[PDB]
Amino acid sequence: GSMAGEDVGAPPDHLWVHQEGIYRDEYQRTWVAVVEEETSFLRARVQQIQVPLGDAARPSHLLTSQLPLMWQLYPEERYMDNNSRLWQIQHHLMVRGVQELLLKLLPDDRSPGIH
Repeated sequence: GSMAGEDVGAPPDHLWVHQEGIYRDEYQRTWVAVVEEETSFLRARVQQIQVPLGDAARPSHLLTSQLPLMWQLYPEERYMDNNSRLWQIQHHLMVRGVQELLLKLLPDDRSPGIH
């Protein structure tokens, strides 16, 4: 509902990682995921921007696996992931056709180095 004025019909009901830090929509458009952290969270900022498809086998996304192989839209405006953790929406919106989506992984065992 954060898509005020510049509505988007509906958010990407899945995001499928396909390229290096890059998800794809159901609408077949590419979504660059970056990350920041908060005082008990990690927050992926996913941003829809056109890059050439070409499946990059996901060494990054295995090795990291903070951000998932797949996200799946969920009630209360959240996203489940394929790893069975859950990312709360902090916004879904769009600006001049660039969709952006803040996804906030609910409190995890954030061990040092890796989690």
